[PDB]
Amino acid sequence: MEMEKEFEQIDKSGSWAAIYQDIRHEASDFPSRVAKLPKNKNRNRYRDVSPFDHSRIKLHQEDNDYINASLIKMEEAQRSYILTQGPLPNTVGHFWEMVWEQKSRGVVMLNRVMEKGSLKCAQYWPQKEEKEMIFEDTNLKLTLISEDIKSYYTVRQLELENLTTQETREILHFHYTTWPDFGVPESPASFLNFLFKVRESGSLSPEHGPVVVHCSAGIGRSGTFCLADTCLLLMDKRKDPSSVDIKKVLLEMRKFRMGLIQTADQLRFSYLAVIEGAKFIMGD
Repeated sequence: MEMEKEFEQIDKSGSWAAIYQDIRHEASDFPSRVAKLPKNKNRNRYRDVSPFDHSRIKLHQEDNDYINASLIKMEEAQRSYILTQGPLPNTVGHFWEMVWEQKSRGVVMLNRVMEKGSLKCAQYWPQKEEKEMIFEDTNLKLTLISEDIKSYYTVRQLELENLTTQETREILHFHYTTWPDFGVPESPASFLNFLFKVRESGSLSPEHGPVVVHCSAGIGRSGTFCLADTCLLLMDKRKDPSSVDIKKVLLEMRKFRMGLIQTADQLRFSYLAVIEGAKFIMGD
């Protein structure tokens, strides 16, 4: 069923909450034993959001290899993503260790540091060129190289140095700055423009490690970003684009990280974004 007609049907019958609960009921359940060990309690921002054991990213250190981060591997689309929580004051070093070890080229951030009067993640990158950051626990240095502030997003060039070997890599930071504190955007236009800026950067190409994408918990806004990107790529790749079923793609992604798409409003917005984005993919 063409998702645009599926969309109108759900919209007129006002059944988004019912569709979304069906997804919650059918979603995979896998163990998250490492995330729940007592030693890792202060490495999780939210008690109820954990990576599955089978897909968790492991830090390359014998000490404690745990970070709240998951590898989402989309086989048909040939896209991979790492979805993670916003870093905590005590996990900023782990975050940049993961970027280094997984060979990522881009980081996508979908939240502001403060929302609704509370901190939603640590200030984990430098705000001035001349004030670099050193992470002593993981032996990394991070420098702001350039910053381009736009109306709906900011792009930064960062340099990450492994102080142990003195290799350096350029990391691109894509920061969507205008998602509202409550609810979802009224139009998907600025979110789609942002998605295509990330694509155009080369950060998603298979020559690099997986892009790292985060919000506060790493499941809601972050889920919307990867769901829209994967659905649009499949519509480009297949004989028959109308065969792409957004609910089936979402359940496949939920095999790799729990709770992706947190509300029925986020589900509806994901449909809207894919429908409007198709009117570029399909040669409109």
